[PDB]
Amino acid sequence: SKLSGKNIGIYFGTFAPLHTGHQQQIYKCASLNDGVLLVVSGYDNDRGAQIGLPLEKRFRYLREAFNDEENIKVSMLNENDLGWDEWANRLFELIHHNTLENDLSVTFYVGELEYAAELKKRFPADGNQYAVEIADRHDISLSATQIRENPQEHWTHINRVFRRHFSKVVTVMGSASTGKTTLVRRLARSINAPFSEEYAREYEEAFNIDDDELKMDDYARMITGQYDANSREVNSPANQGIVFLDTDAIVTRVYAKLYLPKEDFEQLEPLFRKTIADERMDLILVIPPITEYIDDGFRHMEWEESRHEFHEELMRQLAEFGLLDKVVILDDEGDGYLTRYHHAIDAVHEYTGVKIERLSY
Ligand SMILES: NC(=O)c1ccc[n+]([C@@H]2O[C@H](COP(=O)(O)O)[C@@H](O)[C@H]2O)c1
Ligand SMILES: [Mg+2]
Ligand SMILES: [Mg+2]
Repeated sequence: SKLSGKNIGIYFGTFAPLHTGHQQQIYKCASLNDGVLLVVSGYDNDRGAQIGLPLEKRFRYLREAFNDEENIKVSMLNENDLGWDEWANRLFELIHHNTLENDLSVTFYVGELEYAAELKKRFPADGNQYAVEIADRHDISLSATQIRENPQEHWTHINRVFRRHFSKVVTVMGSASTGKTTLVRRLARSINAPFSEEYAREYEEAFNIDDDELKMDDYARMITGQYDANSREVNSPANQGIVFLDTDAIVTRVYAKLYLPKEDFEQLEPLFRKTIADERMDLILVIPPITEYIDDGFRHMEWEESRHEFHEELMRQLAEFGLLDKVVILDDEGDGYLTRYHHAIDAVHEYTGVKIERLSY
């Protein structure tokens, strides 16, 4: 799993994120050399680490993004503890370890004049021919900066592996037979967005059990099962920058506190914590209890009638996890906004920046 050929090229980047600018250059470099070593640099709290893409995560995403290439290897250049001399020691250590042959024609592709200048001073006498080539990376670096500043605006250019991280997430929460499913569908269809289904609905249909028949192990199953489903939408190739999620672990954790014995709830507690902590939410739409009884079709037999009891615990728990600043309650139909959906789609506009057409003048 090392790089073959004589003419090999070295390409640098912080890749925060990798985008079609880098890629278009990287593939050009691959057509001119027998092989290419991508070198990701980073240090704690760097520009990428401050948006949640530390060097390690960026390196793994790169390996995944180029898992397909016979002649492209991804390598890590750890710039912690730096003083150019030791930096170059590591860089040529990378080259030596990740190459197969001797008598190489190595071409560095560098974008800053300081780097090329300090690199030319330090070619070691190891049988290789070294050249440093300058590249105008202004447009690539500006693009990566624009992407971090507003990912939704430059979404199509973000490499798909990195899109996993930059997605806005809207989660709809509320007791059943309150309209969530109609709401999630219409919100997501408004902006050509993907959406998830309430997993408890699908679990209860596939396993043919009612709300009162759920035991602890069923809740356990619904936690990881709803998360997988939401994670599947977050990472969908249909995602354009915003996804909508029909409930999450908090919802399930509200039902579980309300209906499980204390001991059985105490036992799901670690899985609840781990799952809820892994949930990135940007906007939380809460549908409050109302005397409506929507019933899109399927009836949660028991998760009705005590809607206020559910809504109080739900708000209790949303506070417990410090999420209230992301929360918007759709308290309409007797409050203002025209409909529950008008309020919601406008909140989607406030929190994600997407344009929404008005119906009237
Ligand atoms: N289920 C959810 O609400 C939710 C929200 C955000 C991310 N995720 C998942 O967790 C991961 C987040 O990765 P980062 O650590 O890069 O943010 C993603 O791969 C995604 O699939 C899940
Ligand atoms: Mg991924
Ligand atoms: Mg508690």
